[PDB]
Amino acid sequence: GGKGKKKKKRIFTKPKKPTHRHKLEKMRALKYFKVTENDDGSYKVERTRQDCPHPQCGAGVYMAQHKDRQYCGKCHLTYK
Amino acid sequence: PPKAGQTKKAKMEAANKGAKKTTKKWSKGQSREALQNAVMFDKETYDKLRSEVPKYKLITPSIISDRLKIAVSIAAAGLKQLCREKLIRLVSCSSKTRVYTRIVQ
RNA sequence: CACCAUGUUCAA
RNA sequence: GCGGGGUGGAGCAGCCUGGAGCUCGUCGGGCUCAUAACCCGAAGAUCGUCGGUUCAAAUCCGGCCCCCGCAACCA
RNA sequence: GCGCGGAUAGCUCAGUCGGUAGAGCAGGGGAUUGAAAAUCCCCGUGUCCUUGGUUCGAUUCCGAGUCCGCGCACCA
RNA sequence: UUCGCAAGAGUGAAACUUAAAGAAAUUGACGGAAUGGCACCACAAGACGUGGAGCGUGCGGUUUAAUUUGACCAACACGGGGAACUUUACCAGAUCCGGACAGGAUGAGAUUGACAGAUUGAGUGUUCUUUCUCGAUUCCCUGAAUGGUGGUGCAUGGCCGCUUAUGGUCGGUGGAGUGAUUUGUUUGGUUGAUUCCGUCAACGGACGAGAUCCAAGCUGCCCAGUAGAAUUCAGAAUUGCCCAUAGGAUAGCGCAUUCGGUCGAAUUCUUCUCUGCGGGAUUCCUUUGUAAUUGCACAAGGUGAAAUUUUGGGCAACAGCAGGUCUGUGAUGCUCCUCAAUGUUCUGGGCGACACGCGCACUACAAUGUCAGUGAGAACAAGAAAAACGAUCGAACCUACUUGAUCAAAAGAGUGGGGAAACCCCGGAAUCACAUAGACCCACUUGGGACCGAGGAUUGCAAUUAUUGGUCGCGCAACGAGGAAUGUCUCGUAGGCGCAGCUCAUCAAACUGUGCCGAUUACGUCCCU
RNA sequence: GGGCGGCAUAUCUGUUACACGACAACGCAGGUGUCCUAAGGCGAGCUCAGUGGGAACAGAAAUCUCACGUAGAACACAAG
RNA sequence: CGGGUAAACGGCGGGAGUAACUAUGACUCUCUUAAGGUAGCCAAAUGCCUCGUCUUCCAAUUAGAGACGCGCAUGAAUGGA
Ligand SMILES: [K+]
Ligand SMILES: [K+]
Ligand SMILES: [K+]
Ligand SMILES: [K+]
Ligand SMILES: [K+]
Ligand SMILES: [K+]
Ligand SMILES: [K+]
Ligand SMILES: [K+]
Ligand SMILES: [K+]
Ligand SMILES: [K+]
Ligand SMILES: [K+]
Ligand SMILES: [K+]
Ligand SMILES: [K+]
Ligand SMILES: [K+]
Ligand SMILES: [Mg+2]
Ligand SMILES: [Mg+2]
Ligand SMILES: [Mg+2]
Ligand SMILES: [Mg+2]
Ligand SMILES: [Mg+2]
Ligand SMILES: [Mg+2]
Ligand SMILES: [Mg+2]
Ligand SMILES: [Mg+2]
Ligand SMILES: [Mg+2]
Ligand SMILES: [Mg+2]
Ligand SMILES: [Mg+2]
Ligand SMILES: [Mg+2]
Ligand SMILES: [Mg+2]
Ligand SMILES: [Mg+2]
Ligand SMILES: [Mg+2]
Ligand SMILES: [Mg+2]
Ligand SMILES: [Mg+2]
Ligand SMILES: [Mg+2]
Ligand SMILES: [Mg+2]
Ligand SMILES: [Mg+2]
Ligand SMILES: [Mg+2]
Ligand SMILES: [Mg+2]
Ligand SMILES: [Mg+2]
Ligand SMILES: [Mg+2]
Ligand SMILES: [Mg+2]
Ligand SMILES: [Mg+2]
Ligand code: NA
Ligand code: NA
Ligand code: NA
Ligand code: NA
Ligand code: NA
Ligand code: NA
Ligand code: NA
Ligand code: NA
Ligand code: NA
Ligand code: NA
Repeated sequence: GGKGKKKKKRIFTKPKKPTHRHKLEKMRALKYFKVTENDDGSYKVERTRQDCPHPQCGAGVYMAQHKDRQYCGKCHLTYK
Repeated sequence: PPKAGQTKKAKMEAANKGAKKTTKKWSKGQSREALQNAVMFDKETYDKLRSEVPKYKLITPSIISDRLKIAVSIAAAGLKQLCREKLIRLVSCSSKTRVYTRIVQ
């Protein structure tokens, strides 16, 4: 039939898929914490993000927040 | 490969379309007449077996079928009966073949 | 002592 | 004006109602290293075309279209 | 001078007189080759000659033709 | 131009064209030239087929998105090539980088990975929206590099096939030629044999042949609790008068036979079996044979298990082929693609697609048979798993027994055994046999199963393009012995008949072996090749 | 004109032919020299060519059946 | 009936395909005779078409000559050249 390993040069109908680039969020840890002020002058900080409950999934690691769900990067568990 | 010279696709196609049937029958054959052999005994045929079949020097199911125009299956059945009544005697016997002959005197 | 014609071009 | 002929792809019988034959060609398989020759098989017909007769038309009777002959003299 | 027959792809030649464009060769690209010839496969073709009646429409039916073939044109 | 009746004879150029044309010898190759031998990949005498039918399979064509491709005696059940996915090299699409390293631009936010919705063939983070996780491993671009069943076997290595199954091949020194070259290596007889004897401008050697090696047959030592046998005690069975529904032929004329579950003991032994070294066979023996006029040998018979390479294989020189393989390899030079790749994965399809032609098989066309019973009976062989997973064994692998079964097959289960002379296994193979008093009775028929329908089970992640069994239907599909042609074969052979291994999760019409039943013909020839 | 051709030289039907009979041409369209022992003679039964509905193989067309059917068939050969 | 005899009278074919540009047809097929026209010669005092086609001769050539040959219908003592 066709020539052995000859370049095809086939037309493309679908648009080319771009490579996925990691979208960088500046100063991420500033967003995971809200700084409070106490009357003695000392500052107390508590995280505004949930922690993934499973000990295997990142003891001391955070958990995301979307309008419809709440999931984590490691444990991959989602709450709706 | 022996690619034929000047052979077309139209030449190819016309070759296979005309290659169906036609050439056959390399043997003469020489057909035969059917054998009309009765599968059951008639009155006159059964009378012949009880009288004419004895005093035959050589008796065989295929021979009796050739005389009385009957099947060998019932020709052998009658011969086994004639032995039960000692009218004929059995000289050679096996599962597939039986040979009988007439009794002396 | 029947009949027995032929083999594209260069180069291994 | 007179006489003859169109039949498988080629050439030609049959043209003596009821049918298409011969040689070559084509196709398939053999032989051969291969082709030809040779061997074993096969297929292929509006019998020019339009009508008529006949139970039935290559085949008989008319028209047409071509092809080939013979005549076209005395002024 | 007259009558008849041809002008279809790049060339040649088919085409139910009214729906047909069949091809071969010449080309471009592949198969085969150690490279070629040759062979095979796939692709580009076209009314002729000019007016009419246009069958619903014309190489195909008529008129003109060109442009080429083929015949034939006192009398004594 | 001269001569001739003519035919011609004498004399006799040029233009142009061309790198050789010729001569004699040498070595090959060839001959429808001669001589002597040999081979059933040759014939003769034959056997059994193939060519005709159906079907399996390979090859070509046709078709196709693709139907991947090599090969055309020495291609065509060949590439161990029996492809559902993989393999797989082809087609339609989607991922990954498995672009190391070096130099630059970013950078402790370089990057990696992702649930939900939709993009999609994909509850495929491929991409996108939205964020979390990761962490200096990576991304961006320039060179480079790697990988490829990409090309080229006409660039090669290695291996294989073939020339080429026959008896062939090559130095040294000496002789002969100016030389290629020749002699040795030659003729005569013999032999499968350049095998020997003899002769000799050759003498000494080397390789191939032979020898060696592996299996068969006969046999020695050894040997058994992974092979067996014979006795003796016990325990059980038959036990004599018996004449078949017609019942022939075929051994028996101190103690009658059986009983691998009677899972009984004791004793003895190596007749069968296992096998590492041996023995044995070589023209050994004899012809008032052939030949001998020395010899080398040969033919019949003998001895013998075996009587002429004992039989069957393995190995096999030197010269080659543009033979096959770059689709075996981390064998490889050059060249091609290289981030929407000719790399690599994943999904699906294809390799199977059918007016046809060909090679090789399978099954047949029936009575020297088909069915349904019953009997006796081989050999070679294969059998399970890790640095994984469970608690050093235990599960994969093969089986036997039981059950399913208070009712089809194929199944499905449980138990036990086997690492394989230990279990399978006393290996109940099929040809075969049966005086089976069985059915069929010459017909496309109870021959022949192609083709097709419905149920069910099993293998697998997946069965549609039936994977494979089993059940009932179809059988009105050809086929009644095959034209011209053509293959293989000399004795445990052909032909027939099964069995195992191999491919293998499932699947032999294949191959590689194995045993079983077992002939006809020839003991030649150079007519064909 | 004659020759070549044909035959209009013996003869039949239709038309020319002019509604009695008769009527020419090398006028038109065709025939004749044969054929039949039944294709002659007679008597009796029947109805034809075609259509339509229906009936296995069977279809446009094979044979059976029922209707309609003034001749649209046949009467050896041309025609009336 | 059977032989001989043509320097006796005389006679001496047709169709189709085919060469790597295209013509053409050495070649082949087929039907056929008693034999299928040979050597020669030719639009010849013999060629219809025809005033054939080319060359030459002229300012101009139905004429002349030389060529060609599918030759209505040339041709060998019906003697050919
Ligand atoms: K030739
Ligand atoms: K010479
Ligand atoms: K061979
Ligand atoms: K194929
Ligand atoms: K692969
Ligand atoms: K090689
Ligand atoms: K040799
Ligand atoms: K010398
Ligand atoms: K010998
Ligand atoms: K070898
Ligand atoms: K070699
Ligand atoms: K009558
Ligand atoms: K005359
Ligand atoms: K003049
Ligand atoms: Mg042979
Ligand atoms: Mg066959
Ligand atoms: Mg065949
Ligand atoms: Mg050979
Ligand atoms: Mg093979
Ligand atoms: Mg398979
Ligand atoms: Mg690949
Ligand atoms: Mg590789
Ligand atoms: Mg090679
Ligand atoms: Mg020598
Ligand atoms: Mg050699
Ligand atoms: Mg795939
Ligand atoms: Mg295949
Ligand atoms: Mg089934
Ligand atoms: Mg195989
Ligand atoms: Mg006149
Ligand atoms: Mg009147
Ligand atoms: Mg009147
Ligand atoms: Mg002549
Ligand atoms: Mg002339
Ligand atoms: Mg003249
Ligand atoms: Mg003048
Ligand atoms: Mg003149
Ligand atoms: Mg002249
Ligand atoms: Mg003449
Ligand atoms: Mg004359
Ligand atoms: Na060259
Ligand atoms: Na001279
Ligand atoms: Na020589
Ligand atoms: Na033979
Ligand atoms: Na056969
Ligand atoms: Na020397
Ligand atoms: Na020497
Ligand atoms: Na390579
Ligand atoms: Na020979
Ligand atoms: Na009457």
